[PDB]
Amino acid sequence: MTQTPDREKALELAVAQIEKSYGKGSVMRLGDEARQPISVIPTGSIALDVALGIGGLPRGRVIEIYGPESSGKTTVALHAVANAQAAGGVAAFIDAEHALDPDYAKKLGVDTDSLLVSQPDTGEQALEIADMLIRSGALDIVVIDSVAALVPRAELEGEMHVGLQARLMSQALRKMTGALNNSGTTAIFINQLRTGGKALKFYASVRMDVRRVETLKDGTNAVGNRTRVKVVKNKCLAPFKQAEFDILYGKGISREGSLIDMGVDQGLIRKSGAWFTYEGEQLGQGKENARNFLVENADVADEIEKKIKEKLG
Ligand SMILES: Nc1ncnc2c1ncn2[C@@H]1O[C@H](COP(=O)(O)OP(=O)(O)O)[C@@H](O)[C@H]1O
Repeated sequence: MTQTPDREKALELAVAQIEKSYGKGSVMRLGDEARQPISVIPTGSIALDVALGIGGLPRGRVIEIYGPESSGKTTVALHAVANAQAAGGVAAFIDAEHALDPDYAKKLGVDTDSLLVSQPDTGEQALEIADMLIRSGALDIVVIDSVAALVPRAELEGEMHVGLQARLMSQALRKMTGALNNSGTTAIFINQLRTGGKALKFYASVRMDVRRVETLKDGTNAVGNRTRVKVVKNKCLAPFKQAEFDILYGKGISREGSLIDMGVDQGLIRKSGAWFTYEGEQLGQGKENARNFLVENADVADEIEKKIKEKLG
């Protein structure tokens, strides 16, 4: 039947009720841009920050970073940690893999000395400790390394059953979800591929798919490798956005390198072939020089960063 005006009316009302009883973010249009809160934890790559839509990681909720080994999950999470602290925030790290390397964490900008770390005996304990730290309203971010490592007690006592982690995670997340929103702490769950992921998948508000694309070099061996993140689930902004960035060996995420890609992909930075220029002056010849350039001249590096945030949000 013929209709159009009164139609978009009924739809506008529909969406309203939806969000009125299931939360603002229940339904969305990939095209929308709406929402932009006060607090956000920058990830260390503006490319990933815009892919998130709100300029960083959500607050007061659960986030899931999954992907194979050596993809970039830990790096990305450690940067989120460094930032949280730099804004006068306190971070906790529930380790069940015993793989954390403080030196690297330091080169990323993590205040290790202040870093609350814990290594529980069982899965319950981990989550139980995590919940407790959260309810203190003192934690800003708490990152749990490996969902696949949180083995339940029973299995660890030889008194082994079916899907104990599943039941384990589910009960946990039920309680942790609320306690997080009431506090404002964002919890990061690292998930190594190849678990009790079933629940995490639904409880999570943001889900990032992290994979390594190609191990970049510079005519030399290899200063790192290019990483791609896909936000497969984002209850705070239109989903299915992706982002790529370089992670240098022993260095972490290259902010500058990201400022240059977003730099061209937005007009602010020009490329007269091999040559990267900005507002009349030349940054360098070849991305690596431009990178080395921006890392030296902090001043200009921040000028370019601002112009993108104002250009988008
Ligand atoms: N101690 C370290 N020294 C140097 N590079 C590291 C170190 N830890 C991590 N990395 C870098 O991070 C990449 C991915 O590993 P990591 O950050 O631990 O994430 P994940 O293993 O969860 O994908 C590595 O290939 C490497 O480039």
